[PDB]
Amino acid sequence: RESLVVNYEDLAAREHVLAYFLPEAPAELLQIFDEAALEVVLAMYPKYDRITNHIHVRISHLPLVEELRSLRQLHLNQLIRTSGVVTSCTGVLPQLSMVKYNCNKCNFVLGPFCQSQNQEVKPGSCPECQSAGPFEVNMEETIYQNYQRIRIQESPGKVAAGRLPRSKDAILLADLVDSCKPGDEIELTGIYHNNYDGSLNTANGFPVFATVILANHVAKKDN
DNA sequence: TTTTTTTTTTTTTTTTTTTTTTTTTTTTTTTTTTTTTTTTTTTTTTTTT
Ligand SMILES: [Zn+2]
Repeated sequence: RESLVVNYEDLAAREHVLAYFLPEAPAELLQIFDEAALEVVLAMYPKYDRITNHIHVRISHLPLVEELRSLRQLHLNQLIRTSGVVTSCTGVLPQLSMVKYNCNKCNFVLGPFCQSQNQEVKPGSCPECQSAGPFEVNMEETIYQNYQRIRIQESPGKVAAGRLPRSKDAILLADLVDSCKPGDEIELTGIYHNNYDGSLNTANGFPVFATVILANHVAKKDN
């Protein structure tokens, strides 16, 4: 299952310093948690390392829940809990995860590069023939991960008298995909994320930033 | 006219500079085209007393 759900209540109990740090810097703290859990699991099941070589630490019951309309730039790069209704949901897409390239000048397979969520990986030279020239994804030696983009609006009951429901895009990755269906009311925990390529720099108008939530944890509220 | 020292002076290169020649080289935007909606202007089947 490659997914380890850690409650926040008991993490704030046992180790409150981490629980203070985690909302402020969730990317790094979550990377640390993932690697620590991975090696704990390898200690417990040494054979298990052939399976997925990565443990996803999900975090539950994060105390303070901000609703979709109250999200601000104060919340940028922070772990938030919202709640809403899934309105749209792409199919599971295959996203480059550890991507190998072909130098199509000498056919050398450029070594595995980690694909981050906020920047297109582009190699420099190839290490053999030193061509800056064109590369192509080697799709046989690349590994991918499941990617899904959902849209979540505010619950219509939770919307005030004269006001429209606001919606956000969230990104489900690799173990979270297909956990939501349109019309589901979910509790979404994730990083309120700004900095990938969403900035209206293209003279279309104001220099505003589009925002997404890197989902960390999805709780479906139903039977 | 036999012996003998300066003299080049042609041949090896080497330096060595100055000049001309050689070698190298994808990415990123934009745009047309196609296929869609969508409000509006008709126009073609519906029925009555
Ligand atoms: Zn090459």
